[PDB]
Amino acid sequence: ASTSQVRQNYHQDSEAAINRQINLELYASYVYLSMSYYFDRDDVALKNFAKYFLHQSHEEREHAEKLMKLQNQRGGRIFLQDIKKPDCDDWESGLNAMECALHLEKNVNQSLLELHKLATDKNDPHLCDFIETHYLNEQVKAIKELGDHVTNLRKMGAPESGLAEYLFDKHTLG
Amino acid sequence: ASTSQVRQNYHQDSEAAINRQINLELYASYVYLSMSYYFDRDDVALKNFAKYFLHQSHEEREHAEKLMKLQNQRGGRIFLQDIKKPDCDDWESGLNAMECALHLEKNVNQSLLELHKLATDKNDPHLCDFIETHYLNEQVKAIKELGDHVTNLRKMGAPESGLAEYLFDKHTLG
Amino acid sequence: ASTSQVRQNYHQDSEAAINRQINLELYASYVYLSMSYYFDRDDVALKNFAKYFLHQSHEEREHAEKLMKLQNQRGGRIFLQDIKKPDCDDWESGLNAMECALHLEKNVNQSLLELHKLATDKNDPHLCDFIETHYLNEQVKAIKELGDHVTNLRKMGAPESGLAEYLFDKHTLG
Amino acid sequence: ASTSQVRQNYHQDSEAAINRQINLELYASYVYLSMSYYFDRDDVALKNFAKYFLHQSHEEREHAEKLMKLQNQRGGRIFLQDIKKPDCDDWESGLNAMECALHLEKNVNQSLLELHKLATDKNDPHLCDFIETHYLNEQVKAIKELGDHVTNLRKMGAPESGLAEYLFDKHTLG
Amino acid sequence: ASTSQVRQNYHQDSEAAINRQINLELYASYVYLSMSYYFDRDDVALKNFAKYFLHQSHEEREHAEKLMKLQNQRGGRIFLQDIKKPDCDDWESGLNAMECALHLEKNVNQSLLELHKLATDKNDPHLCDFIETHYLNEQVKAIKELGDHVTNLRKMGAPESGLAEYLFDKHTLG
Amino acid sequence: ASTSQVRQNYHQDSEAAINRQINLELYASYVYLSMSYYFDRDDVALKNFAKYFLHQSHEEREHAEKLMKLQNQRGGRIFLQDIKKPDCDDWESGLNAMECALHLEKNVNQSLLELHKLATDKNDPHLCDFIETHYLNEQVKAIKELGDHVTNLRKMGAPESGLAEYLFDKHTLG
Ligand SMILES: [Cl-]
Ligand SMILES: [Cl-]
Ligand SMILES: [Cl-]
Ligand SMILES: [Cl-]
Ligand SMILES: [Cl-]
Ligand SMILES: [Cl-]
Ligand SMILES: [Cl-]
Ligand SMILES: [Cl-]
Ligand SMILES: [Cl-]
Ligand SMILES: [Cl-]
Ligand SMILES: [Cl-]
Ligand SMILES: [Cl-]
Ligand SMILES: [Cl-]
Ligand SMILES: [Cl-]
Ligand SMILES: [Cl-]
Ligand SMILES: [Cl-]
Ligand SMILES: [Cl-]
Ligand SMILES: [Cl-]
Ligand SMILES: [Cl-]
Ligand SMILES: [Cl-]
Ligand SMILES: [Cl-]
Ligand SMILES: [Cl-]
Ligand SMILES: [Cl-]
Ligand SMILES: [Cl-]
Ligand SMILES: [Cl-]
Ligand SMILES: [Cl-]
Ligand SMILES: [Mg+2]
Ligand SMILES: [Mg+2]
Ligand SMILES: [Mg+2]
Ligand SMILES: [Mg+2]
Ligand SMILES: [Mg+2]
Ligand SMILES: [Mg+2]
Ligand SMILES: [Mg+2]
Ligand SMILES: [Mg+2]
Ligand SMILES: [Mg+2]
Ligand SMILES: [Mg+2]
Ligand SMILES: [Mg+2]
Ligand SMILES: [Mg+2]
Ligand SMILES: [Mg+2]
Ligand SMILES: [Mg+2]
Ligand SMILES: [Mg+2]
Ligand SMILES: [Mg+2]
Ligand SMILES: [Mg+2]
Ligand SMILES: [Mg+2]
Ligand SMILES: [Mg+2]
Ligand SMILES: [Mg+2]
Ligand SMILES: [Mg+2]
Ligand SMILES: [Mg+2]
Ligand SMILES: [Mg+2]
Ligand SMILES: [Mg+2]
Ligand SMILES: [Mg+2]
Ligand SMILES: [Mg+2]
Ligand SMILES: [Mg+2]
Ligand SMILES: [Mg+2]
Ligand SMILES: [Mg+2]
Ligand SMILES: [Mg+2]
Ligand SMILES: [Mg+2]
Ligand SMILES: [Mg+2]
Repeated sequence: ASTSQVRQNYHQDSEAAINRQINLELYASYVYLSMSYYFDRDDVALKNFAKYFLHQSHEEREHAEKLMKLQNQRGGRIFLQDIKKPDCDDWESGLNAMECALHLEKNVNQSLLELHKLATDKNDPHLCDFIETHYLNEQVKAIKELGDHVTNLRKMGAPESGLAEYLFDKHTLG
Repeated sequence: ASTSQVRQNYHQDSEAAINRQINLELYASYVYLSMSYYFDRDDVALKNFAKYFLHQSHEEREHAEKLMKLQNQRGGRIFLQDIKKPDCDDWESGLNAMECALHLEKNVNQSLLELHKLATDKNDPHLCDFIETHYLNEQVKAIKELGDHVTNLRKMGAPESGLAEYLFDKHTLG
Repeated sequence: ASTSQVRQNYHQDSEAAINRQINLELYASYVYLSMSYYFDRDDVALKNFAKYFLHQSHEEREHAEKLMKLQNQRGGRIFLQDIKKPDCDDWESGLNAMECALHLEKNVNQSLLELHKLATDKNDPHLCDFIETHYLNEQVKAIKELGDHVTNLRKMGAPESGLAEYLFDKHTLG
Repeated sequence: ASTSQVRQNYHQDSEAAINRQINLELYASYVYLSMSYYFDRDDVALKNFAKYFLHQSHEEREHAEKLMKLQNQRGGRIFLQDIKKPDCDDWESGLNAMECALHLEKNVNQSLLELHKLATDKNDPHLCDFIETHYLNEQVKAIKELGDHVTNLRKMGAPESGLAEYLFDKHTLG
Repeated sequence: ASTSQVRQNYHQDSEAAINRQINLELYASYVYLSMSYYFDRDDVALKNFAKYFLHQSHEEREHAEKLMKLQNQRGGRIFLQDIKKPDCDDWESGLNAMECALHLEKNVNQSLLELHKLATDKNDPHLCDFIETHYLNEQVKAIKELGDHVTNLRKMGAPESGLAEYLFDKHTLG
Repeated sequence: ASTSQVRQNYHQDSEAAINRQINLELYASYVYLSMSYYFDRDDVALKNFAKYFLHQSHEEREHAEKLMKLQNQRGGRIFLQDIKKPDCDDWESGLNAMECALHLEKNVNQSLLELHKLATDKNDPHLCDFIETHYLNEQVKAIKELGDHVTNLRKMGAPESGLAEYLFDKHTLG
């Protein structure tokens, strides 16, 4: 019930929005962890899909940690919620997982754009800069990469061609 | 509704128990992540407590990943649940966090001992060996380290002595 | 008709079971040798299938040698039998050979699990540890690898697609 | 009269059995120290027998230290007893010392097997794993090495041939 | 029931004779494996006899593999038979094992000389050259080495002198 | 019942006194081993006290070995007795252990001074030189070091200040 000695120009609504973004980044980490181990199943067996999604999982945990750092740097207080189990699930094919990841990354981007419009509305240029520097271009690049992956799997003949997914695994994700 | 081609001597109850252990390891990862960022607050400011618990968080994620690998190696199917928010919370002091971590690691050890007694009861020597090789001695060492930490903080005069926690941070956790 | 000076807690039934396992490992070495040279035929011509199975042959001979060492370390006496010619034979395709190897490795694993249950029943913890340390996880990994191989050959369109087997040879077994 | 904060699944009988094993390892260290200096006498003068047994003495002290570490890791309390003087004594010849060492190592192994059966009976898989990992195979190898040494000294013509013991000293123990 | 596209000047009788030689080389590999582990027994304990025969075992497996390669290079088809258990057995002494190996290598040489006389009779100069280049001088050197070993063990006083076998182990086979 | 060929100017009383000193050095080794593992307890947890006393334990074993060497060099015969369990025990605090070690090292020094006065009385200048060269200054330095340690722990506020013992552990014994 006392103010942080560091807190300055950091609105309560921005603090709460950062806590929601921390949960979403941890959720995205968990989705990619689930997708990774789907491709490690003996009846799927696409090792470079598995490595690609595990690396994406580890990168989302780093995104979450940087937002936790941000909350403390500005004198807000971290508030954690349960990390929901992955809600795309029933992964089906390399193409379907890539399509789920594209939808996930577009939903994360929309959250970040809402967060930026809140920080704009509260005239918080430090938070705006943080989001722009560390999150917005990384999301645009992630979305473009996943779109490229979905396109090549479609053009190659996935998901009906198991040869398509096999060769994509070796040539793009190797 | 068809059996994995790799599955052999892997009981349904063992499969389900491994899924419960995966959740518990992810929960422990989340507890240590929360504890880490408590010590990064500007009104706590113990950077080596923060680094120690972040490293412990990263090690629990690795424990979880190895159990997910184990589930696929044996032809079981991973089933994920929500990762609950940390339930010790209200961290208070370096001593209180160390005491919460000791209780967490003893609860994880009791889960692993129950898992080993199930694998014994189902005559699954591969699973017994996996638990013994990768988990049981790591838990005994973690518990002994946390006990040692709690003892030194108590003897030094924590939690009343902020000088105790400061000097422990520099000398033990540096 | 006199006891070994080293023998201690080594039951006659365990001694005989180790001799049976030595034969089985030499049999598995011979199966993989036969499979290797099938892929070196001019009308098959898949050089990385041939190298993969030759390496597996050499690893089974090492498994057999380590059990012969074990028999002498415990003061048992090696008893050798004929090494039967390979009984899957008529190798047909890369997929069929991989399926034969998966069945072989599951039969070896079942032998090892029976051996472990005998050593358990005779309270021989050294033999139990030997089997767990040197054999059980190597069998789980071999079975998982062969399952993954069978899955990718099926998904790629083998055995009807000779292009599938050719490209698997280059990308997975290269 | 209060429980260790680390203690979990560690039976009082296991604690006491570990204390007895600590004494036995220190006793074995003392036997090999005595045997070492017998071979350094001017009327024995077999320098590589002396070095071999001194190294064995140093290895038994390390075994004892690791059990003392184990007792503290599990939250038991070390209880020390007198280390008895060596009870084979009157060393006589290189062959007789090797035969005394073989009997010592078989008695230590029987102690360890009793300790493992107690840990099994109390469902202590961590202690079972500790004994299997650090002690049982080291005892099997020690016993096999000593048997081999006794055999070669016998076949060479010891203890009547002082030339046998001299040449064994140079070629096997050099 | 169709001819290999590579087959040229390769008589059916030569093909069958190569298959018989493959079995004999695998048999010789198995004899030397059995002899190796006899010298690893605790009541024999001649480690350099054991290493010498294990290396000879590994060299006979290589001989067998090269004949399997030869069969495919010429467009013949490998036909495998059971590998008989060793038929000298009851190894007795280093001298007796060396005498068994000398007899084995003379029987292998007589097989190879019969194979060369068949290839001569069918005017197959490639097969004649293969046998001469890769097998005949290696057999003459093996036989001469084993004769030299038998001579030195006899002259030293084996098998009655266990000191002879011990010192041969160190000086010739070290 | 025959004299050593090397023995010269080595009185029976000196021989017996060296045997008593060997026991005392082994006793001192055992005291420091016990003290070491007291500081490794989870409810003590002073790792550099534990390392300091373990090193002191290892140095006393070396002292004992050098006296065993001395006994053989002079043609005396080693006579071993039981190594008594540590008789200070109930270690209490870093200060109390340091005070016990100071008393132990003063008792060892008094034994060595008695041994030197016996060697003087028997006109054994080699034994006098041995004691002076290898033992007397090492004892004076050990006693001075332990006194310095006791003084600093007292001045720092031990044993009531657990912070004193903690910081001494880091700064003096690190
Ligand atoms: Cl304000
Ligand atoms: Cl909030
Ligand atoms: Cl929640
Ligand atoms: Cl860019
Ligand atoms: Cl079943
Ligand atoms: Cl489940
Ligand atoms: Cl859930
Ligand atoms: Cl450890
Ligand atoms: Cl300080
Ligand atoms: Cl018996
Ligand atoms: Cl048998
Ligand atoms: Cl047979
Ligand atoms: Cl693994
Ligand atoms: Cl209890
Ligand atoms: Cl006790
Ligand atoms: Cl006692
Ligand atoms: Cl071994
Ligand atoms: Cl030499
Ligand atoms: Cl023709
Ligand atoms: Cl044939
Ligand atoms: Cl046959
Ligand atoms: Cl030549
Ligand atoms: Cl005299
Ligand atoms: Cl005496
Ligand atoms: Cl006594
Ligand atoms: Cl000095
Ligand atoms: Mg949300
Ligand atoms: Mg990414
Ligand atoms: Mg992200
Ligand atoms: Mg839900
Ligand atoms: Mg930028
Ligand atoms: Mg749970
Ligand atoms: Mg940890
Ligand atoms: Mg864990
Ligand atoms: Mg809740
Ligand atoms: Mg077990
Ligand atoms: Mg281990
Ligand atoms: Mg069989
Ligand atoms: Mg293999
Ligand atoms: Mg095998
Ligand atoms: Mg048959
Ligand atoms: Mg292992
Ligand atoms: Mg005892
Ligand atoms: Mg040893
Ligand atoms: Mg020992
Ligand atoms: Mg007595
Ligand atoms: Mg081991
Ligand atoms: Mg034949
Ligand atoms: Mg050869
Ligand atoms: Mg040959
Ligand atoms: Mg037969
Ligand atoms: Mg030539
Ligand atoms: Mg005394
Ligand atoms: Mg000292
Ligand atoms: Mg001393
Ligand atoms: Mg007493
Ligand atoms: Mg003087
Ligand atoms: Mg001096």
